[PDB]
Order: sequence, then structure tokens, then C-alpha cells
Amino acid sequence: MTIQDIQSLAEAHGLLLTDKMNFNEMGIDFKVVFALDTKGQQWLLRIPRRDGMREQIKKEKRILELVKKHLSVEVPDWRISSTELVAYPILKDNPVLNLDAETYEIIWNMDKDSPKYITSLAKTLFEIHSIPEKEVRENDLKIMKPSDLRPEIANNLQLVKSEIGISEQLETRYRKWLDNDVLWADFTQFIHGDLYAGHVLASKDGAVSGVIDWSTAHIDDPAIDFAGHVTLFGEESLKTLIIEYEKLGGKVWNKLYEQTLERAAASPLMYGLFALETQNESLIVGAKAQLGV
Ligand SMILES: CC[C@H]1OC(=O)[C@H](C)[C@@H](O[C@H]2C[C@@](C)(OC)[C@@H](O)[C@H](C)O2)[C@H](C)[C@@H](O[C@@H]2O[C@H](C)C[C@H](N(C)C)[C@H]2O)[C@](C)(O)C[C@@H](C)C(=O)[C@H](C)[C@@H](O)[C@]1(C)O
Ligand SMILES: Nc1nc2c(ncn2[C@@H]2O[C@H](COP(=O)(O)OP(=O)(O)OP(=O)(O)O)[C@@H](O)[C@H]2O)c(=O)[nH]1
Ligand SMILES: [Mg+2]
Ligand SMILES: [Mg+2]
Ligand SMILES: [Mg+2]
Repeated sequence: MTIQDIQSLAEAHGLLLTDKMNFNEMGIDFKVVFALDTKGQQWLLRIPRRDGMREQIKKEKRILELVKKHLSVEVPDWRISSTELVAYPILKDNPVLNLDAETYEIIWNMDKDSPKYITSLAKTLFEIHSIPEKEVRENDLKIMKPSDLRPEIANNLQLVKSEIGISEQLETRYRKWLDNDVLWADFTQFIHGDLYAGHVLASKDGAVSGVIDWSTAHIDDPAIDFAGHVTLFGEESLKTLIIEYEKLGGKVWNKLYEQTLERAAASPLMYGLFALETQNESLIVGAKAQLGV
């Protein structure tokens, strides 16, 4: 897409943009543009990459209106939310990490060992997970009960194995995990559902100030909101995060740490399931790579 193409799309939605813009291709769902309007306001544009995304756009809009009422940190304040374009004013701080546009390598915008990141991330996790189930239900978001989690993952495994394939090693791990009763919590809570450093905004000291990408939010296993952390920060950091979260009153179980590791390891299964649901071949090919087939 050209700069002029983006200017025309934005003008079609009442947003008059300068030609000063740069592109972020990190996301699978949306191409993002850092843009600047002729009054000097910085804008974040999210342009759907696939056909048939209208419902997820309207769902994410509803999610954001729900969560902004409950969180101390900023979330995107959508002003345009058509089937063609999503736009919100840029948030205050940079994400904790970015990908290098050329190399695609992680660029860290804070010291990853920042202690403030752990304590403030614990607080944000506590606030997200505190959102009342009644409000989630009233907003027509998916609610998974504890009894739903293992049957769903088992269905996911059968579907991915049948449609794409899975290595024998990954299958064995996933089936041990599904059978390991003590790992699974007896409660579910409202979660972000795609939470990792790429979606957390912080000042340079590591104090979390915002969370961005919200289409996945629903009630589910809380460990899902810890797996992205252990994937990039490691097991001892995860242990510290769990300790800080419990200090705030976050609901835990003895095996939350172990469950989080298995959720992190289930990333390829979740990617394969997502790719199949999109029906997008390029995505399915990428998932098949991670599945070891
Ligand atoms: C550092 C940067 C890397 O991010 C991660 O590794 C984090 C830690 C994953 O979250 C991990 C951890 C966790 C908990 O998500 C936070 C888990 O749910 C997912 C499956 O895997 C991400 C984000 C996953 O994306 C998410 O995949 C979901 C299936 C759908 C979701 N979105 C489009 C709706 C999408 O953003 C997923 C599968 O790795 C994307 C594929 C394409 C990649 O391999 C890409 C190249 C990643 O390596 C990455 C972006 O470079
Ligand atoms: N600084 C800054 N970067 C942002 C902001 N919103 C999005 N980004 C960047 O744009 C990228 C893609 O935007 P997302 O909304 O995550 O796109 P997506 O397609 O939903 O992403 P995934 O579902 O994770 O694949 C993010 O990973 C950030 O690097 C923002 O408000 N500020
Ligand atoms: Mg994203
Ligand atoms: Mg049990
Ligand atoms: Mg997203």
C-alpha cells in the first residue's frame, strides 16, 4: 500500500493525514500505520489484512469499552472502527518490545530485567482478571468454564492433527498435559488472551502504562495471560510475577506455574487452530512449520 492509498482510506473516514507515516507489520490481523494528521495529532491505524473481519472489529470495540472502565492503564481509544479501517490516537508509551522492521529481531525498549515491569505487570494482570463475569456476559463475550477447558483443547488437538499434522513429540506433551489434572484450575477469569511484551506499553523504567491488542479477550484459564511472559522472560521471572500477583490478591492455584509452562509450550497448537479458522493458506503453512510435521 502506498502513502497515498493510506491517505485516501483515512480521508474516506474523515481523517486527513499528512504524508509522514511508517508501517508496522508485526501483526497477523492488521497492518498498522503510524500516521500524523494535519492538525498534528499522532494516529495509530489498524487496517484489516483479511476479508470477513467485521465481527471481530465490532467485538474488539465492545471489549475496549468494557475494559477501559476497569483498568488503571490506557487502552486504545477507538475513533474509527469501520470494516475498512480502525484508528485511535497513539498511546503515551512505546511497547516493551518491537520487532526490527528489516531483521525481524526483537528490539527491547526497556531493560528486560526491570523490577518495575514485574510489579506493574502484576497489577495490570490483577485488574484485568478482576473484571466481573456479569459484565463479560452482558457484553456477549465467550465464557469458558473450568469444565470446558480440557475438552476444547482435546478437540483442538484432534482437529490440528487431522487437518495439518503434529509431531509425535508435541502430541505426547499435549496429551500428558491434558491428563495432568493437578495443573488445571477450578476457576476461570476474564483474560486479555494474547498478552505478551509486544502488547504492553511502558515508560523506559518499565512501569506499565498501556495494553493494546484486545480482540482475544474473554473468560478462560488465567494461565493463558502468564504464558507470554515466561516465553520471553524465563522461569524465574515468571515465579517472581506470580509472587507479586498473589501479593495483590490475584487468584492462584499451586500449579499455576506449571500450567503456564504448558500453555507456553502449546503455542504451536493454538497457532495451528487459529490458522485453520482463518482458512488462510499462508497462515496454515506457518503453523505447520511450528508443529514439526
Ligand atoms: C516476540 C514476537 C513473537 O511473538 C511470540 O512469539 C508471542 C509470544 C506469541 O504468543 C504466544 C503466547 C500466547 C499466550 O499469546 C500471547 C499464545 O496465545 C500464542 C498462541 O502464542 C505470538 C503473539 C503468537 O501470535 C498470536 O497467535 C495467536 C494464535 C493469534 C494471535 N492473534 C493474531 C489473534 C497472535 O497474535 C504467534 C503464534 O507466535 C505468532 C506467530 C506468527 C509467530 O511465530 C510470530 C513470528 C512470533 O514468533 C512473534 C510475533 O515474532
Ligand atoms: N507505540 C505503539 N505501537 C502500537 C500501538 N498499537 C499498535 N502498535 C504496534 O503495532 C503492532 C501491531 O498492532 P496490533 O494491534 O497488535 O495488531 P494485530 O494484527 O492485532 O496483532 P497480533 O494479533 O498480535 O498478530 C503492535 O505489535 C505494536 O508494535 C500503539 O498504540 N502504540
Ligand atoms: Mg498484536
Ligand atoms: Mg482437579
Ligand atoms: Mg491482535
